[PDB]
Amino acid sequence: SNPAFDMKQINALNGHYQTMIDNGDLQCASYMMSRGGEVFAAESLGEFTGGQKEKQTFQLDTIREIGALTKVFTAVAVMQLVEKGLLDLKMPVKLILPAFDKPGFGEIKILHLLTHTAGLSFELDIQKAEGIDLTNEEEWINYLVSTPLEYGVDEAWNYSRTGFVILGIIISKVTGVSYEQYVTKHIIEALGLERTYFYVPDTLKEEVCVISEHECVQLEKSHHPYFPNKATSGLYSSLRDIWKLAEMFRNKGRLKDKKLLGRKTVEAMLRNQIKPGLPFYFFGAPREEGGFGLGINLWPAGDHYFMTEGTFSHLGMGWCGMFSDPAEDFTYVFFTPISEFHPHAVLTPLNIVWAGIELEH
Ligand SMILES: CC(=O)NCCSC(=O)CCC(=O)O
Repeated sequence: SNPAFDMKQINALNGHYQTMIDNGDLQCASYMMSRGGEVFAAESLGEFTGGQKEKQTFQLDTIREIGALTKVFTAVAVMQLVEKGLLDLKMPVKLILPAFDKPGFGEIKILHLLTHTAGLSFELDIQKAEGIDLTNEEEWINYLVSTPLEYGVDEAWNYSRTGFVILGIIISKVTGVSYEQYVTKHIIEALGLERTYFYVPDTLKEEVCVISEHECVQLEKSHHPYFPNKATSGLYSSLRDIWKLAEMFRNKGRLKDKKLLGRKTVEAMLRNQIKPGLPFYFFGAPREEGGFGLGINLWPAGDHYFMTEGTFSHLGMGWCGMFSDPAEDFTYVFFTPISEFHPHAVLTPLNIVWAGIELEH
């Protein structure tokens, strides 16, 4: 075995996905895994439909929205601006966005937004914004700072989509271009992603995986339905492109001749940035404590999980995910389109994949 992987776990992995597709849980599924930067196993299963067209075959290069995985693109963009000297992680947000110059918001720093410790709630409610344009940058900011904060800074890890929308606004301010234009040129094109778009062109729109009508409606829209940018969600991508992003991190910023970050910067992003003893919250409910870097998740890893300590990851509704084990030079990315979450459908295959890892040779 050149990649040193027990290929019977591939059969167990395919059968696990194929069982849920035959039971009606999943419509389709796809994955891709690599050892030492070389993909040795990749499969696509099932069919998809948005409820109108007939069923199309799910493919390995099928484009699909990655949801919260867009946050990793935003994190790279922020850390690039730090490498250039235009941003600092300890910068108070009120320095760039003077609307934050008020009690509570005045102590929110860029480090707090990257690590979900800025005290912001999960999201802004849109029913109270009647009369104001939620997708306007100037309007959305004033409505945010007119809403009370959940906690003060450094009080708890609270996953917030609002936090990364602000980062996309800060990126737009210090660069002179929009967040979408910056990420497209300095990340998407600089890394060589061939099937990654903030907005899918018309000629490729028929090859986008959609499992609901509201996914097809959003497919033809030119802006996020209620955010001034797409820094928290809204990126369409493929398995190979998500695999390239994970491999860029495992190689500490390089993908052969493509360089996105410095070696020392990625080492900072993969370090635990949360104060000890802080409580964790995801969607109001408590969560199990875990490491978290500069926009990168260091949990789950170790403990009862098979993933080695130091494995970094990030999930996204869809569902989707990328998992990279630096100790094993191993990477696993997957697409599991489903309208909600279920760990048996999303996180159980992690036990199957890592149980096949043999000693690298
Ligand atoms: C940090 C953690 O535990 N889960 C984050 C991935 S869940 C997701 O997709 C949130 C919805 C979104 O912002 O698109």
